[PDB]
Amino acid sequence: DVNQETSDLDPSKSVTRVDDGVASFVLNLPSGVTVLEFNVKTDAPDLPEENQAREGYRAIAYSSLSQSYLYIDWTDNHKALLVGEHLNIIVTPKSPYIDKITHYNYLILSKGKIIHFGTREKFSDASYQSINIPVTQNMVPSSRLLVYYIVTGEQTAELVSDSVWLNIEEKCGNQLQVHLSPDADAYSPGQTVSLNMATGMDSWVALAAVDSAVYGVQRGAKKPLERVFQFLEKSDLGCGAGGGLNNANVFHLAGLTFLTNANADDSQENDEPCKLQKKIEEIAAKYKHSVVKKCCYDGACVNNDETCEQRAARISLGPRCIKAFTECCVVASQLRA
Amino acid sequence: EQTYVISAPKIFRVGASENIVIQVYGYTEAFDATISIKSYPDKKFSYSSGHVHLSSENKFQNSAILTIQPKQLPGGQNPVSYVYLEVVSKHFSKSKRMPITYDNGFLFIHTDKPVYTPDQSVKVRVYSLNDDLKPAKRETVLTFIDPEGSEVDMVEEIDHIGIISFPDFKIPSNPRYGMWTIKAKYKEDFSTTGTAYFEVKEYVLPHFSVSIEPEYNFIGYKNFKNFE
Repeated sequence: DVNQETSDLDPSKSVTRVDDGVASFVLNLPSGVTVLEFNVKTDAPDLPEENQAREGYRAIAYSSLSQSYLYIDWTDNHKALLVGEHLNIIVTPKSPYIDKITHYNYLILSKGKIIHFGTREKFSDASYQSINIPVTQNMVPSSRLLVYYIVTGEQTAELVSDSVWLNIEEKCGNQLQVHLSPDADAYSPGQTVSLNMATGMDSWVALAAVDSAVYGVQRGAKKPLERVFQFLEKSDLGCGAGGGLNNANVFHLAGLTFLTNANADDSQENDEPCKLQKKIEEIAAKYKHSVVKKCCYDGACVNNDETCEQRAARISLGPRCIKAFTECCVVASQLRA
Repeated sequence: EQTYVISAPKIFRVGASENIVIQVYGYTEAFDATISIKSYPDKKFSYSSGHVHLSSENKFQNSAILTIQPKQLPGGQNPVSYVYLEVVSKHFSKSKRMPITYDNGFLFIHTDKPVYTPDQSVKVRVYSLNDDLKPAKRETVLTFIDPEGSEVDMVEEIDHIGIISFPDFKIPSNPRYGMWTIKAKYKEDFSTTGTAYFEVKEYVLPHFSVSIEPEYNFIGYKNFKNFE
């Protein structure tokens, strides 16, 4: 609580779907909820309670002076986001007490720059309101959406904002493709093969012929092909799944800074990252001298054709390795009888 | 009660084309707004500006793309940490201090194979991009560094396309084996840093080849007692 009162919610149980791989949950919290901690674990039938997987998490409440909050969600299941389609986004602005609003304002960003902006009109009657958003090619890698409205208080104007992260299909500009005219899996040595390259537009291509065994182990074989997506996604300035502590914090998690009257952002303090032989081992391991331990190793190597000291005469490293070498040769000669 | 909203990225990239959005609410008829960028201590140097005219036709929303030209920066090699963003109109004015960075594009170093043997040749090319993930043709300098850490050979190449094919690297007859490092940077004003590694080992003829196959690649609670 804000009164520092803890209440246990009635535990909820669901199952991850077949298509999405996501178990869906919804918690109706008391109006005065501040921080919500929740533990999620697996109940799977054949796993003992030890071997079940579990992860805890914490959630904080959006802070607003005007009691005005906003929640936006894109309605789907088995989320795809095909390019060129329509994204129907449900906006639930409601729990302001001061709410009768003129308009909603939308901003759309991808790859670390602002690709879209606009405004829609608010119906003063119904609460939740839908927006039809075209998904364009500027959004290809991934994109983040920010929605905000303004409320006039008797004290000051106020901004109310929420953000949503959107993972979209990976679709190139040229969508270049390579094929072999003998598309069968088998091949013979010296077999002539026709190579086919097809792009949707004039483009420069560079190939690689790399033996699959060059990667060695199959598990975790990484190329520039594998690292290019994730190492490229750093162009996005923002981090997290969306949301924020306050309006300015929502904007910063979106990777933005603003200049207005109502709400002063704090970007000044923001620079941040975000997500037998034992006798030998006696002297050998006991001397612990990096130069000496080798002298003990090759001291104990078998030599039939010359004595221990005859081999010791060829040591140029000094007596420090002589005392160890000679001893390690004697032990080797003794223990092999 | 009427208000204005200026939307800009958190940090500025030099030489990047950055989009600034101006959205104004509670205003009648129309007016013009000017959005520019200046130096932090004093506003004398102006690296770019833009003019946007907002009306009921435009729904009182406009966009302007500012750009920081890299050659207008101080010729001294000490960087400029902060930059001012200024919005001036008829009805109001506002200013903001925001940091910048010299990281702009992306340098990806493509090698044909991760491992090499003595007297081989390293076929290497580099892909360089700008903030817009577009070719961004710029002369790139890359250097080689040995497993002992000394800079061995340095080469530079101009960019016709954005696929930059650098000279092959000859491996010595008797080299120093280990993990080798290749660094890539733009020649003059860009701090964009690409990096990649490749390993080199001495070849030996095996008397026979030995393979080791486990039951799984992970050990779960099931096979904790026995692993084939």
